[PDB]
Amino acid sequence: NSLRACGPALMDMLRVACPNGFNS
Amino acid sequence: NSLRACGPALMDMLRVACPNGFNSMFA
Amino acid sequence: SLRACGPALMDMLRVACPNGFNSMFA
Amino acid sequence: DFRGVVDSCCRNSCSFSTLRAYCDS
Amino acid sequence: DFRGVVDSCCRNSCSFSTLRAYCD
Amino acid sequence: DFRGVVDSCCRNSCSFSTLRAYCD
Amino acid sequence: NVKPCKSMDIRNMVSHFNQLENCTVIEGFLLIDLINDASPLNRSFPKLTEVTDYIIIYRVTGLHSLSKIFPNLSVIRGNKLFDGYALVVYSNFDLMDLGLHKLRSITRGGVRIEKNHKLCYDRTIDWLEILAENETQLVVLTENGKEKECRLSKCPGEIRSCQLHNNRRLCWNSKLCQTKCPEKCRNNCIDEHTCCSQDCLGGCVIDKNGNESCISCRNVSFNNICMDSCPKGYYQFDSRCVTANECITLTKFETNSVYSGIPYNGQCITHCPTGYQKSENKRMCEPCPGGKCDKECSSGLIDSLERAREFHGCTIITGTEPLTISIKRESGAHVMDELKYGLAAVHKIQSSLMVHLTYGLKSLKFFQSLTEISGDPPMDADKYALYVLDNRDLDELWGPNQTVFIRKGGVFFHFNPKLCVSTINQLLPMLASKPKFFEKSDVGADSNGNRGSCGTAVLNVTLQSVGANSAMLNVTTKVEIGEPQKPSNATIVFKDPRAFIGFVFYHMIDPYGNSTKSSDDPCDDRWKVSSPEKSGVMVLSNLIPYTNYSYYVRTMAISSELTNAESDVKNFRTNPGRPSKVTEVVATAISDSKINVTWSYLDKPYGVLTRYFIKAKLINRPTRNNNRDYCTEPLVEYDDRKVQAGMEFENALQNFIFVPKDDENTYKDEEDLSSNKQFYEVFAKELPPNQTHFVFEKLRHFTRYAIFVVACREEIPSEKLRDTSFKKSLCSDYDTVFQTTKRKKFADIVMDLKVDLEHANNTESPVRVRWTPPVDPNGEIVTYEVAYKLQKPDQVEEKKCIPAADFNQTAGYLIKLNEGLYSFRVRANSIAGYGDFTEVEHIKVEPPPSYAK
Amino acid sequence: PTMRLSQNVKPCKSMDIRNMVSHFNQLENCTVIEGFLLIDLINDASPLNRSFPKLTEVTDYIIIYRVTGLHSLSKIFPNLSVIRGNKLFDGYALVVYSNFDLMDLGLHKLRSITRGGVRIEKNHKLCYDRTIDWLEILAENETQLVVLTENGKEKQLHNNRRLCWNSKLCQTKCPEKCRNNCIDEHTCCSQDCLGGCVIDKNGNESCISCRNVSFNNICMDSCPKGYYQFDSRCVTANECITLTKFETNSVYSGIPYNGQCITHCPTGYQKSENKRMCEPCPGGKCDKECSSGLIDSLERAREFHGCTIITGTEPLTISIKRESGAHVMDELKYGLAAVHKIQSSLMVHLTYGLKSLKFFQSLTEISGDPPMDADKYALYVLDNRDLDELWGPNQTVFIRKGGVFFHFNPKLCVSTINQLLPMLASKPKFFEKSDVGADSNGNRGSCGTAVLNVTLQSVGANSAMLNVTTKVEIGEPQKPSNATIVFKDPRAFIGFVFYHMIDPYGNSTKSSDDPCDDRWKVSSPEKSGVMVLSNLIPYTNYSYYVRTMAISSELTNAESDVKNFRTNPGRPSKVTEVVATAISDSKINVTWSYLDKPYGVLTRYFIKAKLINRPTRNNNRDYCTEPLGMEFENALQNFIFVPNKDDENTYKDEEDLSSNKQFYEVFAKELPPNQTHFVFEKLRHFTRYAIFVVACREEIPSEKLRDTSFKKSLCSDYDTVFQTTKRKKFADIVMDLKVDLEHANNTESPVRVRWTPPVDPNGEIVTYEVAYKLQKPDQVEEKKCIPAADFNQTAGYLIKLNEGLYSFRVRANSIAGYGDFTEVEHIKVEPPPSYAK
Repeated sequence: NSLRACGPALMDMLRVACPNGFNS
Repeated sequence: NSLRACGPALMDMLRVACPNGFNSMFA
Repeated sequence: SLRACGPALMDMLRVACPNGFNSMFA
Repeated sequence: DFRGVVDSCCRNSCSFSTLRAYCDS
Repeated sequence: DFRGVVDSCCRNSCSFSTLRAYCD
Repeated sequence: DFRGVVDSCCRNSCSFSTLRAYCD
Repeated sequence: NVKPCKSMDIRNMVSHFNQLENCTVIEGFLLIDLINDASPLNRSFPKLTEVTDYIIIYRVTGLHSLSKIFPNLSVIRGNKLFDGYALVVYSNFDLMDLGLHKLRSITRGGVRIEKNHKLCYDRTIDWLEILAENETQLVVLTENGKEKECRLSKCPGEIRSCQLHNNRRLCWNSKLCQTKCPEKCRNNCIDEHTCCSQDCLGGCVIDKNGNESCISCRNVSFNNICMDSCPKGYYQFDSRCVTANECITLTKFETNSVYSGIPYNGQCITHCPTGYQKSENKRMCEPCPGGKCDKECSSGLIDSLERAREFHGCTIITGTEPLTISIKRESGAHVMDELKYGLAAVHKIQSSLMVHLTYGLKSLKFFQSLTEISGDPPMDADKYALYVLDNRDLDELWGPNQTVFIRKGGVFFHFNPKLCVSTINQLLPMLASKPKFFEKSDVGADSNGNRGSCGTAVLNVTLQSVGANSAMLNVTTKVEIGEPQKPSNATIVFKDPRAFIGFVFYHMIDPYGNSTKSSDDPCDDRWKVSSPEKSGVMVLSNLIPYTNYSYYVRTMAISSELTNAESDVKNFRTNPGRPSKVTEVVATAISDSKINVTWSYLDKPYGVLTRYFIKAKLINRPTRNNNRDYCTEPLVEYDDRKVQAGMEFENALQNFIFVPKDDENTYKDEEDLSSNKQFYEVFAKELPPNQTHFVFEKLRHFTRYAIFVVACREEIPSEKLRDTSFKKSLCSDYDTVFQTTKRKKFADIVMDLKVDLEHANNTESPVRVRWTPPVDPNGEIVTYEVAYKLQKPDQVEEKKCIPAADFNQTAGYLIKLNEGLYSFRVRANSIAGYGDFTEVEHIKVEPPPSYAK
Repeated sequence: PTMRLSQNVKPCKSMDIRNMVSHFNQLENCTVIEGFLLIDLINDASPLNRSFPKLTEVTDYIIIYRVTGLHSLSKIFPNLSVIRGNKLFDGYALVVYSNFDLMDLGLHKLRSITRGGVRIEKNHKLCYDRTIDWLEILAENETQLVVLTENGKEKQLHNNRRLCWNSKLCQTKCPEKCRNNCIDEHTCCSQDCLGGCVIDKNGNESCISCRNVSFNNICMDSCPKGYYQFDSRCVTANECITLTKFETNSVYSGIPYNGQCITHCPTGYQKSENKRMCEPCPGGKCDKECSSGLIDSLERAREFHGCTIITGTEPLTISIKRESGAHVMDELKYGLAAVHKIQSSLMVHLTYGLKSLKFFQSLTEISGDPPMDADKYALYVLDNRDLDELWGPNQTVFIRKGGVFFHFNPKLCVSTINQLLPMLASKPKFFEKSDVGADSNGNRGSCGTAVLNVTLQSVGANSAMLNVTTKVEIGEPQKPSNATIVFKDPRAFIGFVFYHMIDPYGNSTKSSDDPCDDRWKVSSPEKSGVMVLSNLIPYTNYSYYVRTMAISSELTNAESDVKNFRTNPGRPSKVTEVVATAISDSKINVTWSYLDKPYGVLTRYFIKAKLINRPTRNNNRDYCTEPLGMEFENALQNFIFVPNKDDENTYKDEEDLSSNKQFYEVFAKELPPNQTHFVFEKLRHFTRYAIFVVACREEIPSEKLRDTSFKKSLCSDYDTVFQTTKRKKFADIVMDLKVDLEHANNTESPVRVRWTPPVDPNGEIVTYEVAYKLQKPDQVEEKKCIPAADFNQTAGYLIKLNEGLYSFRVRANSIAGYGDFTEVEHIKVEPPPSYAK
């Protein structure tokens, strides 16, 4: 089911799906 | 599961539904 | 003839008999 | 068997002459 | 009178597998 | 990179595999 | 020369864009769709001059100009329209030049170039030259530039090439202006001055000498010959002619479905005309053999609505294997909508019909035209023509007065828990064997309807009383609880007094009364529903006054009692009660005498409004704390689970034991003049309920009035004589509005102003000023201000403030002056404000006398 | 060592007290009832002359039925201390049914009900029945079997509950070690007592009833040798053969056998010819044959005890309609466990509370000699609301004729019915489609299932990722083993489906197949078995679970348990009720509240005020004159898609004074989380402030480490409450007011006025108003308005007056309004000369 977020909600879900982190 | 999508919110969901394209009339 | 059940049967027996209603050991 | 008012009457459709058989005292 | 998502999923609800029927 | 999410799949909807692909 | 392409469906893999090459005519329409990035298009297609049908450009991105794709576009004929439009250019966010500069004729239908946020230069083309003149209502252009500019882009030559046109300029972009052809041209020619010959369409090209050839030519083309009409044996197809057999090679695409070309009447046509059908050799048209034409389709599984759609417009369903309605998805109420779409046109299921595991499906009503199940190869060794199994929610078969003759094999019905056996027994007249009954082996008596509301009797319910906010519903039917007496008129008898839990009353607000009883869908919760009430009298409550309500009743019984009864839906209306407060009451002072009051009855009436009652009450004049003196400033189910447990316990027990503020009374027209006959102290009028403005008159100058507005409704016949009206309530509540009227002009003039000297012997002259207090002031007098001035230049006019508490007891204020001639004038000050002075009085003050001459 | 019973036991038979109150003499001097006690159809008990303090106990059950004129059972039973329940009526031990006058129960002395349960029903006047903790009087696990319905309720207080037998007496608890055996809430007693014990004046102690048996009225765990147990007490053989129980509308003698006084010889034994004894059945097993008939109750199933063949053409119909049914399996064992074959069909119809047919412990064959239902069916199983398994593990029940029929058994799954396939005479591969409804059976039961573990990989504030850490295998790639679950066909498994909902209490039941039970949000299938949730509310408990989705050809289910997680706190909502009211020229009280949800723990509010510049007197205002459509989009898609204000970086404790240090230009303070008001002080007078209250929440370690990558903020938005401090009185007073007369020889005196402009007015000076008053009577004060700029740069003004004593005053009119008038200045103007003098 397609995700949709922007700004700090987007950063929150990238920090969600990436427990091993993501390049800034 | 409560899609209800319409207009651009449907286009943005069909492109959410596959990475490949769609249209295949007479092909 | 009669098909009282449940409270209908309690009501038919209790109303349609005298103070005599004896059963067990008698 | 059949030894009670709920079998004889109710689902057994007793006659009143049967129903008095429990009162006889 | 069409088969297509604009009455499959806009005029009422649908399941996502219906959208997947349009993909190639 | 926040560049890639703000530029793609913020004005569009991310798949789960798409969002996972921004994890390192 | 004029090599064609069929319709095109261009796609984001731009290698699909290469389909356009080496054909100048699209023999159908152009779709360009969802190219996510068209930037890899190094090509261009100037070979493309013409499209027969229409252009759609939809959500192309990575594309900047249509000149990039197909710049030589010269004619769109519109031999079809998309929804009336020949040219749709929709939501192309990157599209920024509509570089169709050579486009001359859109020969039919409209144009819709919209939501292209980067496409400036849209109204900058006079599309009305390009269309046919009748179509000039069909140009639509919107959302071309939400935020991109505030009129910052500009045409060629113009200062924020071509002359001025429409008092602006006509512009494809910042570079190009709209090509013309003379007024006696008609967009078939390609310079501003000298059109082509009138056989052409779009434009012509002139050879290196002066031989002129069409780009496109109007009526038809064959061998590139500009022609009036195709010769015998050449069949017209939108632009060119074809041979007879070539017509069958052609296609046109409609309704997401293919059609071949059929050569008829000297044309290729996609459909034979109404009342004809495609010939067996697929190359000719013939009359419908029955006089009606009937699309014939193949039988198969229908597992989903998206599959069911494939049968749309089918009329005969054929093949050795059963049409199998198996909507296992618990889809709910839209299942019938897409199934009706798919199958409602069927006349004849040759294959036999199966209905298996389907959850959502309520009925077979969707076969709205089914009349035969020929059963040529029935299911299960020809045994069954109609097989209906496991359908959890199925509870009705065909439509009312629907007949469906079944020729071969029986009907098999099992595990349809809501399909009543007495409904299956409506099929008995429909089998060819016309059989007397269905065996246990065909129609399982315990397998069907063991949860249907089968055998429902009809209750009669009556509205035995009503209020404004309540109602009494009484079930009049002789529902007998416990076994009957044999002669009794018992309509339904619950053979066990406790199997009947109670009557359940349903009601809803429904102004139209066209509502119908709740389906078993728990999402159908339109109805308020009571607890079960065993008395059968339910006092409905908290109803909205004067509202149309609908109600119905069903008997609720334990799940294993098959006796049940259910009313029709019945309609009633609550009493009108008290009408809501009138609103927007605003009072505005016109003058010292008049008020305009405005209101409007926004909140709903109950019943019919009969009067607005307007009442004005004169408040007392104001009064102010003169001790706080202000000379300084006067200025202005468990019902089954636990019940059944109770039943079988009590049976076991019994087998063991017995072993042998103005009340609206007052709202009446009035006038109450004050004793002086000059003004009202109360005024009231029962205005017609059509009026919402009132003008008062003869109000007391400078005073506050309280204003009511009241809306009243007619009294109900039971109220006017059975209540004795004592509950009243015919009239709304009200809010006391206020307004202060206005000051009467000059009303504060002090009258009878006189000035004299006293004769008592004096050294400083005792000037006495006399007056009468104002007879009818704008309220209580604060002070009198006397202004006086020695009558020469360079004199200021003096002023004295004299409290009204002084002047009566003085009977004349006394001022000291010396030699001179003085102006005098006076005004009163009310607590309403300063007055206006009298005209100037004068006094000659004589000098201090002296005797030393 | 050992203790006596209290008093001494006089036994009584299974009394029935019927119609007449003079029948209560049957209880006269009864210490114990050696069977049931039935009291019923006394149509007025008010003539009851005696309560019976000797009825310490009943061995079986108490039934009080239709009795009326009886206001409390304490008026019969002072000391009914235990119901032993060695037999149970339908499984109930106490029945109190339709006793219209029984407003009070009164069994204060009741300490144990030792088997079965209680049904108190239709006592429309009874009250407080709802209060007593029946689950504390009852046996340790029968807590399903207490039922309380249609009782009026007049519609220690241990652990805040009023466990009291109406107004007067409260039901005792006992402590954990002596439940149902304490004499008082302090005092446990010896385990050989049951139902409590009495301690005499001396400290000798006596059981009210023995936990097992008694001899010589002394409690002991088993009889002495030479005697036989009989419920309450040991007896001789010569007693036992005379002692009796009433059962099945029949009297049975005792048989003294194997240490017990048994009414029926145990399995493999049958009565001796003289009935005094038991001896083996012929060949060691008996062959009791019984007629088939409707089992409507457990009390009717009693009638089958010791049957072994069930016979006769009626189908044996189990139709027990108990609810919950803690006893259903036990009494059905007692009834039919000895049945080894059924000659007719078996039918089990409209049952409730019947979990399983495991009570047919010995059943081996359904001969179906006459079948039923057009003779088509032999094991017919319809509408059972609780039936969920058939026979015992490895039990077989051969069926000689007819099919099965299974319908509407919502909790019995088809995989369990299919175990019968190896038991039909035809040994078929399948049932005919008339005979097992595929959707009717098991649609509420956990079918062919294996558990999925689900692991929550990460919690975010608005998102979380769930990974199905249980494996799945598809097909037989490399011939797998220990797959945990297998799908035989790659087409069949469509994927995992994820369910979640907001669930604060974390106890929601799984999503039912009801069409409008939509409590749960539900994903689309995700074949990888990992899903990232979105649009979660912060700090909110979300419940979630997973199930496998497969096509309808595949019966393989697998579901997780319901599990739960709380989202991270995220960001608090804006403050509420923030309004600023000036109390004084330098002080503002600020209200606020926090009635919107915090999304975590608020640690402190931050309250700040910013001074704003005083208003400007515009040139546009006259100083003295004006004093203080989509249808096409839908169509086009159908044609195309052919199916195939500044941020927390500024927030800190801060203080900054005016250049003159007289007022705060900025003030900000951090406050305890209970503080919901603040008063600013030393503010500037008549000057606008912006104000905001911003709440901040508890910082969390991963959040503050995560924040290092994406700069989130802990604190709510502004809603700046712009308003002005009050006017400072006196400040606009014109000062150093002076009036002089110039000696320029005008015919009217050029009066000069001067003053110091105010030290620090309430905002800008708009105009000066000069006032003068000839001190005669007959005069009033007159007023001249002058623009402020025309005076300030002039520092003087000239007014022309004629002779007399004039009072003079001046005030400013700032934008704050008129200031005070000055103290009254004076001038004594003198007349111009007349040259005749």
